[PDB]
Amino acid sequence: MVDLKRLRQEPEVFHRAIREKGVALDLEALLALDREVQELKKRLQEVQTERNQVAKRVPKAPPEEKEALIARGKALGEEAKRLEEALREKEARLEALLLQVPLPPWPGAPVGGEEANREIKRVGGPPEFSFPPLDHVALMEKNGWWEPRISQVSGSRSYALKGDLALYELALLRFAMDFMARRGFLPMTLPSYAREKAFLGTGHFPAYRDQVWAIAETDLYLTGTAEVVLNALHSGEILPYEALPLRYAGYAPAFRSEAGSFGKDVRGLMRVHQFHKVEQYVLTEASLEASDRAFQELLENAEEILRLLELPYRLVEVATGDMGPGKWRQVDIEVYLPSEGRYRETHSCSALLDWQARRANLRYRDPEGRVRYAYTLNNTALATPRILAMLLENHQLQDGRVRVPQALIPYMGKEVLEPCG
Amino acid sequence: MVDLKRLRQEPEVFHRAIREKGVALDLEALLALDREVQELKKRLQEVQTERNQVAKRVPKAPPEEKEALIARGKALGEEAKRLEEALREKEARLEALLLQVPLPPWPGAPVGGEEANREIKRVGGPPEFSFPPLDHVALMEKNGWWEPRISQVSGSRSYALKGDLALYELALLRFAMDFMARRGFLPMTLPSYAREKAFLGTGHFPAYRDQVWAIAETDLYLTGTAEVVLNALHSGEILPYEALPLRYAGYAPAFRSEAGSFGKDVRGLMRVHQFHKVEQYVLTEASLEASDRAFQELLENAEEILRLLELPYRLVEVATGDMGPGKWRQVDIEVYLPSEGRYRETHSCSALLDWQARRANLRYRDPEGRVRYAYTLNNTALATPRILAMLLENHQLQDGRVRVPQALIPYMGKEVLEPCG
Ligand SMILES: Nc1ncnc2c1ncn2[C@@H]1O[C@H](COS(=O)(=O)NC(=O)[C@@H](N)CO)[C@@H](O)[C@H]1O
Ligand SMILES: Nc1ncnc2c1ncn2[C@@H]1O[C@H](COS(=O)(=O)NC(=O)[C@@H](N)CO)[C@@H](O)[C@H]1O
Repeated sequence: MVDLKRLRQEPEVFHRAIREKGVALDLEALLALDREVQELKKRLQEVQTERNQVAKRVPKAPPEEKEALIARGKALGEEAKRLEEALREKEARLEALLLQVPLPPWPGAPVGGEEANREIKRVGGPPEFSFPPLDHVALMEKNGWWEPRISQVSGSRSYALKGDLALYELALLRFAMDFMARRGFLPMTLPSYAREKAFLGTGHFPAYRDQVWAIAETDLYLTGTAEVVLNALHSGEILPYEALPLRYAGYAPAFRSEAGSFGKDVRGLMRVHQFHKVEQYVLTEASLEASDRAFQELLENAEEILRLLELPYRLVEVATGDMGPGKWRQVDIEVYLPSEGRYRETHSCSALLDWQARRANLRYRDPEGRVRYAYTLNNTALATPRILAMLLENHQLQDGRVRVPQALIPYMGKEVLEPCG
Repeated sequence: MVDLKRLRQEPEVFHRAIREKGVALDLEALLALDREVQELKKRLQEVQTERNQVAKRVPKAPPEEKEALIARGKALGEEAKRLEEALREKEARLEALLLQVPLPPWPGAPVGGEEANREIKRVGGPPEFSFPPLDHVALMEKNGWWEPRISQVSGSRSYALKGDLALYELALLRFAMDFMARRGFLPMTLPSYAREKAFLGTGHFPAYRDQVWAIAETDLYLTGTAEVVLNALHSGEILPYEALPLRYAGYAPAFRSEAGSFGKDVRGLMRVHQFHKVEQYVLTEASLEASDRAFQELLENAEEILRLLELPYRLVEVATGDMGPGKWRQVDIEVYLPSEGRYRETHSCSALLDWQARRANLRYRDPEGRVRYAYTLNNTALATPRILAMLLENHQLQDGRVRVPQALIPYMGKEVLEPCG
């Protein structure tokens, strides 16, 4: 959500956002429809005043003249029903269109689709294997670490892990959550469903509605990221200045319908329907200097998890057509997957300024007693099972066993993942 | 699913069992529909036999006799068509009826509903406090360990834990997976959605269908327990005798509609729509002595976990009208909750002999090379957040802080949970 007053005063800035982000919206028709609504509310306020005027006259009206006044009263009341009616269906179409207006991207964002994305930094490299390396699925097959029968129970894009890799999945999630807690974020374990309002608040609805699974015969929806719950905890509340920045590390199960991903990562642990994710969410004051200081620590937090995980990664500056309607800036962290000879993303770091605060109604009292929309940001801390694909392949040993990074040894009790047999 | 040969060789026991378990089944009509389907099958075989000969003989039949056989074959033709439509309708009504036939309760189960459940024994004493104990919602409110705002995001029967209590939830789930993997059970991390076929296999469908949330626009349902996935894994395989008993400890988010008396003791951590559960599942050979050894193992395991968690508990033998249509036996383990002055359910141990093996089609090759339906059992290992309600009330200290049991201090990193603020 955008300030309708800057939309009215500077629609060109918003037309470049629509153009460069590829949003299918006609701003001129939005602004025309907005004028029409404001016209109908003037003429409806006028008929509402006129109606009350005639009504006031009726207590003082003698019979030959109060007969006239009810004739006038009923016609005024009838034009008021048409204006109320036409207004209600035009304001509703305006609401819908405003929910599609994108935030302008930052001035250094690459312009174009995914192909304009630009590697910013690379830390670490592909391992040099003395032996022929297996991919994560053959390493799972070989050591008995996943259960392919899950596919007949739950359908495709499903996984079930076994033995030491079942335990490593849980060890990694507790590790992420403990790392976030010693970095000052408040740990929260959360549900994975929410009402519509929370989806609207983050911007997952309307644009990404097809990516969300509804729970049938309820008004609940399964969340694709704990960002949907963490951002709605404070709707309609005015936070005190001194509470800022709010920094939440929330864990929840995540469900994605993966509509449109035809034949895309149908293979192992990369693109499943349900996974676990620890999320980093920051709500801060409305200054770019506080958004940028929070974006930088969100990124360093995820670079640090990856360095402790001993994984090779690169950061990528995300282009305007690929960051999504509400983003000011987005940087993805990608880890090297050997079996694909390429980097695959594990983390997306976004700064959304006040586009979600205006939708979800997040506000605070600033140092001068003024009330403002806060700025929000979020980044992945660690999502399983997809990092297990990069950890297996980069840490495989010649015998097909896998070593666990030094930081995860306290969490596993062992230095090597063992075949389940 | 019961054995139809035993159903009609022993109707008196299934009639007793339909009465003692409060099942709404007219056994007399089921048994009649069964005689009908079986007589239609024999008859359509006798007309198919005779139909075949009439058809073969009419090319060789002399005039007067060619006409008698044509007429008889025509008569057998119409009859066969009528026997086929009746068999198809009758068989479908009979499969829907067989799915509701209950297993006989074991002879020592109290007869009656919930009221007749008997305490077998209680281990451990109720805590003695040097102060007036707070209840677990007060301890959470005082220490800042949960987030009440989650009700606006997600609705009622939601919980969001914060700070040390969020981390204690993850620690309890990891400790129960490690305890189970140390007791010889295979660790698995599982999905929470499955196809219809898996719910019919456990018995959750048709009888408990209202207790299950469905994912709209899909053929999938959220599982109320990992038992639905773990029981459906080996459908259609014939397990080698030597793989037995299969011991699986599976972890998955569990989702429950709870559309069974909303308003039943709900506020706090006791009945929520989404929780986490580690499950003990055993598939063993079709011997009562194998079921009974597995049942005692499953119970000793949850007892040992509650001993490690330093919690007072009692065992309850469940009555025939409270155990559900598929159980042979059911023993609840209940932990003392000081603020209610009573024990509340934490673990539910079931033996279902082959009632689930026949619906899910679970078979093994017995040591004489005969293929048999196996027997299945299951018991909770640890479910959260309900165990946190008893742990906070029982382990509270004078200042409103909660200590950590000696066995969980390694999982927690500290001997006492601290306020978040
Ligand atoms: N279907 C999927 N299967 C497995 N992991 C996935 C899937 N979709 C997303 N993820 C993981 O979750 C991470 C974040 O997802 S995201 O859409 O890109 N970003 C968000 O949801 C933001 N809240 C940042 O966390 C991805 O980097 C990836 O690691
Ligand atoms: N809605 C709920 N909220 C919280 N915990 C629940 C809920 N429903 C069930 N439980 C927990 O899960 C445990 C087992 O649930 S059960 O229906 O009795 N039995 C099963 O599911 C069996 N599969 C054994 O686990 C309960 O003992 C309780 O600890």
